[PDB]
Amino acid sequence: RTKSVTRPTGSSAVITCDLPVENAVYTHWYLHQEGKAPQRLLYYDSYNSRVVLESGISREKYHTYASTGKSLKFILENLIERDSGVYYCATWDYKKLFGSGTTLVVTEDLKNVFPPEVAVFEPSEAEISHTQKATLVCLATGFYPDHVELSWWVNGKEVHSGVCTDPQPLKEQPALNDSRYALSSRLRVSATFWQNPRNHFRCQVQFYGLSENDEWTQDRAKPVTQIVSAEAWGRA
Amino acid sequence: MRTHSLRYFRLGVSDPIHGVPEFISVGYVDSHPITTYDSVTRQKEPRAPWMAENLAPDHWERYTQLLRGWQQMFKVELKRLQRHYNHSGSHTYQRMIGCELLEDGSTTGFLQYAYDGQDFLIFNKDTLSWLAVDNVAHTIKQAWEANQHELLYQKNWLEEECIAWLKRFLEYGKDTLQRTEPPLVRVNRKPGVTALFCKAHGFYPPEIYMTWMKNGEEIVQEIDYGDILPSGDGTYQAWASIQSSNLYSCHVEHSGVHMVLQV
Amino acid sequence: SDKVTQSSPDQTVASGSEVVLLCTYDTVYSNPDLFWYRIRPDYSFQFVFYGDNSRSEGADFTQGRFSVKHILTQKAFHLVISPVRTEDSATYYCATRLWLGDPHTDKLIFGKGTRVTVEPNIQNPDPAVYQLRDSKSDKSVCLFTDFDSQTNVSQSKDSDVYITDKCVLDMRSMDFKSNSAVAWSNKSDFACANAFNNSIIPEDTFFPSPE
Amino acid sequence: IQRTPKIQVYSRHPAENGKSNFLNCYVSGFHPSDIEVDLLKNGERIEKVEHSDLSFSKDWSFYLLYYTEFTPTEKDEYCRVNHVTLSQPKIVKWDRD
Repeated sequence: RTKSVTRPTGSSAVITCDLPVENAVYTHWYLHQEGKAPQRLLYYDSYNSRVVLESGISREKYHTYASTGKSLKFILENLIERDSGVYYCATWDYKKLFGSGTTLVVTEDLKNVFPPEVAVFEPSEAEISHTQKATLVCLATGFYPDHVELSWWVNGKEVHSGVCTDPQPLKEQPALNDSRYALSSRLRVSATFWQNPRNHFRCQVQFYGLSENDEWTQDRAKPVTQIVSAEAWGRA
Repeated sequence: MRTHSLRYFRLGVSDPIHGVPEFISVGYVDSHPITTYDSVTRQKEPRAPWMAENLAPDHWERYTQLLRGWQQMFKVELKRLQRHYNHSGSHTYQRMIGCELLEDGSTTGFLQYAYDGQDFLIFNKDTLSWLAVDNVAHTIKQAWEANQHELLYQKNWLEEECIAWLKRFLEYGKDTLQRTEPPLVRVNRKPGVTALFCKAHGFYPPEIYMTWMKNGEEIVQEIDYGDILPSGDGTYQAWASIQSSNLYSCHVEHSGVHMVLQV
Repeated sequence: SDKVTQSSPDQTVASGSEVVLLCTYDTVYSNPDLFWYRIRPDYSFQFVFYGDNSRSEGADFTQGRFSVKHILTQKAFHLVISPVRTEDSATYYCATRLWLGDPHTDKLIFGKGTRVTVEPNIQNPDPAVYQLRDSKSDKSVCLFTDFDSQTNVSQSKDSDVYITDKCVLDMRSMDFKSNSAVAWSNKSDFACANAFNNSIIPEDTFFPSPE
Repeated sequence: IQRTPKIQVYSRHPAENGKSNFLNCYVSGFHPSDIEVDLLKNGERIEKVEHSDLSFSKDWSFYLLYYTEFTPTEKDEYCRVNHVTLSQPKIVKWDRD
């Protein structure tokens, strides 16, 4: 449910609320970053149809789009590197019910962005005999923006059980500024399931990249929002 | 750690004396009026300055509109009740809603409707139901209970909004609401045989307990109590009444404190 | 109204234990409204618990496993988890509610947050290092798995070899939880035997030979 | 089903002779809100009267308080209330105890 967006520096960004009720009289907007505490940024009042901000924020930094029947939207201007984070809409039905939220990352230089390459590694013959379980490994390499969503699909259906993905990636170049990343994921299933050739396994990485509005001036292909994937079949 | 209570009262009367209005609504934070709206002014305005200091005008605008609608609904409801009861002339219709935070820790919420001062319909927030006292009230119970969403709205307001409203109100007027003024206790002598009066006066929190006891032993309900009344300056007062040579003491408990006066 | 502080640092605990989260509020109100909220790795923002001086109410998902110690004299609002489960590893924040207008217009103030990691209990460790088959043919993958929660993973010595950290996966059908760590490199002198030489390797680690 | 009101006359402060004080008349427990209330000085109405705002009770009754500034002298004697529940306007005397 959580949405995600990658943007360049100096551009504007659009965020949509994900709440049980689309329209609320007062709708609040909070920002979360890894180190700092969550802070309220503003809240929209429908009766006065105006935004109420907090201290220390410019009046021409954020604004709101209020559709009659749709979920309200918040728009940010002049994106700075310190604006990266995750934004949540909130309301007060019984307590402060925060929405699914949306992640936002912004980058100064648009020539440093690369899409990830996805590879799938099949289980070892040693594990299949030592233990009755089988482990498939997914590796995504060479992506600069840490804005990816990884999923596993078995027989055409997304699987949530027996799958582990580390919460944070590692730097491909540990000492270089604006360095590319790498991420790993693991799926474990019964050896009976893996030995069946009928079963199809796929690792899908949703990469959040440039939009159609962004202009590309490089020899490489456009790092557009895409889905990279790798697949494998059962092998007795 | 004291029982505070937010309440809203609405009252209507059919064919009243032309001096008396037709509909009136008044709020209470600690039994002293906080707000007032009537059909003559058709405007909700505060009756306490500190509440007006900390509230935006749009609140008054919204609730003025809502109370206009509620006045119209109140009038039509009273007319329907008169039609059902075959009552002609002048009768009364009252509604009381609100919540209480008690000193023992428990919290309560209530919403009741009364006709001619007699109980007509009481809400049950835990059962989300209506207890009716009559078949005429049973008809209204059946009509209202159909709207589940409105009943859930009332219950959630009584359990999540009224308490919050009290929480902000007790801080907006903390000087006038959370203040404490100690009482002044005096003993009076004075038809052949007379008793000694124990009197307290000048306490803002109306919670007061008074007892007589001789050398640590209380009296067996022979203490003729007296009613508690307000002084008019924002304080209250009370009195109590209880030959042989016996020593007696008057014990009085106010908010937080127990004090004894000896003879 | 001004500040809320979380004194307890981020901690790693084991399943089945009791954990306490510390929080101190600096309020002006006499009966403040305090809240405990959590953020999961999937970034879900859900209400955990609510308390005032008089009352205490929790979320539906807690299921009696969550409690709060609210002591007024010490200004303390502590979270207690008597049974802890791996489904609770998350970042916890404590907040206070400030009223300024309509109740729907209030604000929540949060602490910096405490990160709690619930390691699983591996009853029968089988520490094993495997070499995964190179499907589609530019790296080779070594996997270390089935070790107890006490063993801690450390980074590699050479910068040309990439090693990840711990990972906990729960087979729901078999109700079986396992730990894992991945390693890869590009140099031709790279093998799974020396992959985790820079970490505290258990003595009973399986090192299978090419079958 | 109407209940007759309850009258209570007293003094704001301990009544000493020749001192400024406030006489209080507290009427409670009347269902109809249309009432007539007067304060009496030597059996005559005091026109320098003051009162609080009409209030509500949780038992569907009402209460009110009337007051004024005066000086008590033992020569002077000190509520007159008329209601629909009352056949005649009833009078209450001040006990000064």
